[PDB]
This record gives sequence, C-alpha cells and structure tokens, in this order.
Amino acid sequence: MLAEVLRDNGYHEYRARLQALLDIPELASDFEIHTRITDGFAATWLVKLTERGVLTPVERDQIIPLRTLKSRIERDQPLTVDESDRLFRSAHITAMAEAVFGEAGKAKRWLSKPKERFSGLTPMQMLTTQQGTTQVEEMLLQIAEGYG
Amino acid sequence: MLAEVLRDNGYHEYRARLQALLDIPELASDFEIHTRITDGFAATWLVKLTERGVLTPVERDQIIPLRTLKSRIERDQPLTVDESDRLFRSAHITAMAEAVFGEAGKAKRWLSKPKERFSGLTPMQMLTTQQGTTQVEEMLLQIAEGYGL
Amino acid sequence: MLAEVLRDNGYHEYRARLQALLDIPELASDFEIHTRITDGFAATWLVKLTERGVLTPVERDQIIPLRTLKSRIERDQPLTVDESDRLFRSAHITAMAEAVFGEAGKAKRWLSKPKERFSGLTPMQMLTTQQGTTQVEEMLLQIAEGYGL
Amino acid sequence: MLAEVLRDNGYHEYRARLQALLDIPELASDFEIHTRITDGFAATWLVKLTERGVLTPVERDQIIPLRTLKSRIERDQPLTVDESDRLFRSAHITAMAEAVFGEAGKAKRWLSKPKERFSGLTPMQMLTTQQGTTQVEEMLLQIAEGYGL
Amino acid sequence: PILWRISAYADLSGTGGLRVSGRWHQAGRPVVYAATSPPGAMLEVLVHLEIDPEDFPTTMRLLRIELPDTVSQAQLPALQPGWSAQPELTRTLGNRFLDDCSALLLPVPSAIMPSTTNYLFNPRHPQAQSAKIQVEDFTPDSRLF
Amino acid sequence: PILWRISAYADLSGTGGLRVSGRWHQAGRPVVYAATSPPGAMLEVLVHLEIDPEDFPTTMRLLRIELPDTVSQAQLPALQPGWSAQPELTRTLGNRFLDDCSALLLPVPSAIMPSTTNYLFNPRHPQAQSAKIQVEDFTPDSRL
DNA sequence: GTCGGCAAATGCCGAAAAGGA
DNA sequence: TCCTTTTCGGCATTTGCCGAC
Repeated sequence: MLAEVLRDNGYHEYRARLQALLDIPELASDFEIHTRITDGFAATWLVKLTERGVLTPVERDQIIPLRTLKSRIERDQPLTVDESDRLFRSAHITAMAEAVFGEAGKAKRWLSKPKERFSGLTPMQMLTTQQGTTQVEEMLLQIAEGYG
Repeated sequence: MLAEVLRDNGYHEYRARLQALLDIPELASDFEIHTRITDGFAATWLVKLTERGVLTPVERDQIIPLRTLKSRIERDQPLTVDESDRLFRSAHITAMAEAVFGEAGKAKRWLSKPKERFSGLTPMQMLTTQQGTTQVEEMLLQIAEGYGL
Repeated sequence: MLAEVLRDNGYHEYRARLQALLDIPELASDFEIHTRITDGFAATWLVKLTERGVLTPVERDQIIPLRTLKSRIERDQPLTVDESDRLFRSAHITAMAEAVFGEAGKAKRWLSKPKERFSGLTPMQMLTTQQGTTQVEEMLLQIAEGYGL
Repeated sequence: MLAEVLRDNGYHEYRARLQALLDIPELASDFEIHTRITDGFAATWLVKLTERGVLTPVERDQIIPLRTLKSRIERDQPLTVDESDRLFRSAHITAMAEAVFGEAGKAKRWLSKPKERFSGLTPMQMLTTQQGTTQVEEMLLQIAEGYGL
Repeated sequence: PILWRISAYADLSGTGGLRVSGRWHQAGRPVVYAATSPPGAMLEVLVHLEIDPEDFPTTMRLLRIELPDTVSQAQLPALQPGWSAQPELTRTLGNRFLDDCSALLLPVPSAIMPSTTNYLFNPRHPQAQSAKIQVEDFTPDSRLF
Repeated sequence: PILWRISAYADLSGTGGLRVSGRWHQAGRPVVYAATSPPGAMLEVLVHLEIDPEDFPTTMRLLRIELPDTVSQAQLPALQPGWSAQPELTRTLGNRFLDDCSALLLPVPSAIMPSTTNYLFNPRHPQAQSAKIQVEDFTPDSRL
C-alpha cells in the first residue's frame, strides 16, 4: 500500500486518477478493489483506454493478446482474473505516476523510459511480477521524497 | 523498503524462509528476484512443495491447474510468468507470515483461517490479485508494528 | 437449588424453554419432571425436534440409534427411560444455554463448538455421561456468574 | 462436578470413597472421569461390588440386566457407556452419602430405604434420571448442612 | 479504586458461588470475580470460558464498581511457578480469604497476562454495602460482538 | 502514568508508520499505538488483527512504558456515533495530532470496549526521550 | 463419506505470416 | 517501421469417472 505513503493530497489524487482510469470509486475499500479485479473488468474499457492513448497497443497486447480481446468482446465476457490483474497493475502504476508528477504526459514519458536499475527495462515492463510492481512503486516514492 | 520496516533481523528471517521455499538466494537483489520470476519456475519445485505439505492441493490448483502442470513437467517447460508470479506470491506471503509469527504452523493457520476484513476469505485466497496480496502484507505488517487499535 | 442460582428470569426462561422443547410444565415440580422422564417421551416428539432443526442427526443418534427409533415409532412405543434421560439431558442443556446466552443461535453455537476444557470436544458430545453434563452445567453457571478468572 | 463440592472438607472424603468404589483416583480431573466412563467399566468390578455388599442384585440389575451382564462377562467386553454411566451414578451417590453420613452402613441404609420426598421411592431408584440424581444430591446436601424444616 | 465485572447479573450478591466453583474458590461461598479494566474482564471471560464474539451472551452486562479509599485489602501469599495448573491451591487460598472475612478485596494475578491484577470481592464483608455499581452499555462504537 | 504496547519490537521508534497505516494514522508518519493495560492491548490486537490464541506470534513482546505525569497530551475532539466504522475520520484526526507535534500523547477511545482509553505516541515529539521501557515476559502462568 | 486425482475430447488462447497505414 | 487481420495449430483445463484418506 505504498500509494498511501504519498504526502498531503497524493493518495487522494491517486484515487481520483484511478477512478478516471478504471472506474474505481475513490472511497471504495481495498477489499472492494480486490472484488472488482476478481469479477473481471470490461474489455470495452480496455479498448477505450487504448483508443484514448492511455495505453500503447503493445501495452494492451502485453495485458491481453488481440485475438483473445476480440473473443472477449464478441462472447461478452469480462476479463479473466489475471488479465484484469495486469490491467489493474497498469492503471495503478499509471495513477501513482500521475499523482507523483502531476501530469499525464510526464508520467507516461517516465513510465516508457528505460532505467538503469531495471537493466534497461521500462517501468511498464516491470509490471509482470509483484516484485517489479513493488520496485516501480518504491522508485516513484523515492522520486516524490526528493521531488523531481 | 520491505527491509526498512521489516527490521533487518526479521528481514533476514524472511529472506531465509524465501530461500528455503523458492531457492532464491538470500543476498540476491530485488531485480534478481524479478528476473527469476520472469525466467520461470520449475514445476518440479511446485510438486515438491505440495508433497512436503507446504502448499495445499487446492492452493496448488490456485497457482496452476494440475493437468497444465503435468503438461509443463512432461514438456520440461518452466512455468509461465503469471504462474510463476502466483507461485511467488504464495511463497512470499508464506515467508513474511513465518517471519512475523515466528513459527510456520501459526503462520499457515493464520493464512488458512477466514478473516472478517476479507468478508470471510482466507489470506491465501486473497493472493489472486495484486491488491489482495498487498492487503495481506499490510495486515502482517500491522501485526509486526503493533497497530492493533 | 438451580432456581436459586438462576436469578432474575433465568430459571423462568429455562422452564419456558423446557416447556417448549419437551412439553414439561413450568410449574411442574422436580419430582414431576422425574416421573415424566420415567413414563417415556414420544418418538414423534424426537422426530419433530430433529426435523425442526433442534437436534442434529448425530445428536439424535446419540440419543437413540436410528433402527431402534424406527422400531419404537412403528410399534407405537414410547422411549425407554435411558433414552428419555438422554433426550432430557439434551433439552436441559439446550434450555440452560438459551437462558444464560439469551438467544437460541448463540447457545446452540457455543454448545456445538470444541472446547479445550473438554480436550477438543463439544458440550453436546459431553452429554453422554452424567459427569460431562454436569461439567457443561458448571461452565454455563460460570458464564452466568462471571467466574472467568 | 455440579453439586458435590458444597461440603467442608467433604469433597476429598467423597473422592476417596469414590476411589474405593470405582478405580477413580482422588486427583483425576473431571474430564478424565468422563473418559473413564466412556472407555467402559469392567463388569468384573460390578459383580465384585454386588458381592462385597454395596449393591443389591436389584440395584445391580437396575444398572444392567442379568442376561446382558452374563453376556458382558463371557464375551469380555466392558460395560457400555450407558451401563457404565448408571454404575457411575450409583457409585457417585454412594460415595456422596458415605461422605455425608461418615460411614458406609448408615449411608447404605439411607440409600436403600424409601423416602417420603420421593413418594415412597428409594434414592437408588431416583438414579434413573438426571433430575432424580440431582434431587438425591440436593437431599444429601441439605442433610450435610444441618438444615431443619 | 474502580473495579470491572462482566456477568449476567447487575448486583454484587454472588449467590451463584454457593453452587458453582471457580479458579479462586470452591462451591459453597459467595464471591464476585472482577478486573481492573473492562478489556481485562472481557479477555478473561472470552479466554477461560471459550466464548466466541459471535456467541457473546445478550444477558451479559459490564459493571463499574466504585469503592472508597478506606476499603480493606488482603495479601495473597507468595505463589510458586506453575500455579495456573494447580486449581486446588488457588481455590484453597481464595476459600481461606473468603472464610476469614478479614477484608473485602483480594488482589490475585492473572493466568493470561503478565503484570495484570484481578480481584476477588467478598459480598459478606461489612464493606460490601459501600460499593457503588453502575452498568456500562455496549454501544456499536465500543463493541466486539 | 503507565502504558502498554504489544509489538515485535522492543523500542518506541514506530518507524512502521512510515509505510503502514492504521485506524488512527495514515502511512508516512511515525507513531506508536499503546494501551492502558496489558489485557487492553492484547484484546485490541486479538480482535482487530484476527489472531487466534493458538496462533499468537512468538515474536510478539509486551512493552511497559513509563512516563512522568508532566508529559503533554492533546485532547481529541468529541466523536459522534459511527466513528468506529469511519477510518478516514480517525486517520485524519491522528494525522493532525502527529503532524502538529503539539503534544506527546493523544488519548483515544477504544472501538471494542467502553470506558477504555488507548494512546497515540508520537516519537518525533521532543518529550519521547523521557520514556522508560522494559519488556514484560510472558510466563508459563501467563499464557493464552 | 470427503478430498484428491486421471485422462479425452470440448473448448479456449493466441501464434505466425501475411496484409494495411 | 508499426500495427493489424485472421487462419486454424496448438495450448489449457474443464468435466465426469475413478481412486486415496
């Protein structure tokens, strides 16, 4: 719950952005977030996130392959728990970065820029493991401590 | 980081338990752990864990279906990144619980008992999402820090 | 003596619950209760009690085996004195627990849960002997009186 | 232990009398007594008691019919939980009356003769139920405290 | 000096002690068990009587007991380790205190928490009338059941 | 007076509050939760952390904290009914007490027991140096 | 009687080269 | 260069029968 380490209004801004990114109410409980992930998110929301430029097509492909996504849309099925988990990881890191940097542009640029600590990998590529997600959150908090 | 709050003593305990559970050296860095997860885990290790009574068969199924794991071991394929991540979440929550509770039995019991905070779900059932694993970590650290009010 | 310990409305509520559970008048004397037990309770009452969810099938079997119960009912027979005394033990413990706990669910739950005082046995399982029944009574009175030290 | 702990120094005497009647140590816990009852008492002890003159043949057959007693002694099975429970009730009120009166003879005379309170029934017959056993215990307590009318 | 009790009755009679015994007394004497803190009494009850919070009796009541500063206390002898498993010894000492009727209160250690002191209250001492009792209600912001 | 803490650590640093939240604080502030009685703290931990006595951690330590009666404590505003289910309000109040650095202690009511008062301890307050702490060991006659 | 496992064909997932901007 | 469109190969795992505890 490293997003709570953000100072003053950070976490609130984190919840607002997360609400705009994945329709998660700002005062919802963490267990409610877990339930929303388990019930599965709408694939139409993912397609719209790609259309609005929130995610790059390769990021969406890493969340879910395109044929699988079209199958989900036609069969009218919510995303599986792991596809929804990856989508939530992406949206959560995006909202955290937007709360740290204060703007979608810089945040998206910092998220797509390779890092020495990650052996030349971008933070968005680090969202494949729990440990990598934790590392991205730790780096964001280190940045927010010594503002930059 | 996790070590900062986890008190280098207890953090060494956690890393030792994680090494015993997942053969990740206790001096590897966090990026090394991420790489080991991405490289994949041997299904042999999962069947050894379930045979040593560390994981319940239903927990093994929550990590990966049995027939899929049989396909993995036949093909001699490492676990996929998402299967390896589920396995790591399981073993990592187990290691943190053993570091906080001091005994494996009490830790596993606490992880296997329903919680009112999780609407009657066990912490092991919370490990299906990033947020659920995070909630389990938060509860363990609340126990460790004495935030009982 | 019991009516001296169960103060306020404890004894009255216990007698009302016994009247509901075993058709035993609230104003009947203890000797009247003993004579009613010796005369034999109807098996129809037992099957109605287990149907309404007052007794579980395992508890009914503790009271009387299923084959013996079917023999009794198809022969238009009342229960034997020992079977009647076992059923009375069950109904007495249930009514006493409902008087001390103040409602039905809590009483039956506490009676159906293992206790370390009984080496992991439930109070309803203690109702096979005079001694276990008296132990359950002692626990209920310790609860009512506040002897928790 | 429900109503037998109410005498000054009489509880240890009662436990010693019970140890003489049944092999039940003075320091055995109540749960141990329950497990001793549920393990089954040996019918040899019962025939030895009815031989030593503490149980009359009718008081013996009230615990277990003579046919069933022969069956037990021959096929070498201890008394059932209900037979052992009746034997325990007998020995329990016997030890209690011995602790109250101070001698076995007056206790046996008091237990074997009918009493008006019970409308012409002997206290040993009142052992058919939980309620009658409790009534006998209450009567013994009233005698022990020096109650008048 | 304020004491805390949890029981199905809102008095200090303790008549149930004439039939049922506790850790610190044998049946045949009236006694009131109390704690120095409401959570103390609650923990004692829940642990020693094995009550889950979902089965907590509706009849149960929490009593605050206020006593004057002139109240009389007794002193328990030095206990040797292992007394939490020797109920006969604890019952002996409590019976002695209750029968001598030398004081109203008896401080005893807890079998659950270190440095915690519970109390025995003798309702036959002449100081038992000086006790002022009041019921503390269980509000949904002060409940675990 | 005397306060009681139950935690794996035998200090008053409370550094876990920098990354872990509670009922009376948000993550990022150092803080210590304490009770007025060892049974109080034990009951709070057992109820709110959902620990069974057979699973009580063996790393847990009971710490007795002694402070002079001259210490500074801040008064909590009056709480209307429902606060036990409003963690945002209690977290905000605790954060305001901690960041203002006005007093060393904050008395707060318990959410499971009436007439029971727990305490917030701010280690960043300059009066946290007068605390004397000692561990009270759990004896075999003090088990759960 | 519960908990756990085994294997076939229904069913799902998405690879891969070829096509489009 | 970057990304999409669909082909069925091919992975994944339900589902009911059948073992272990």
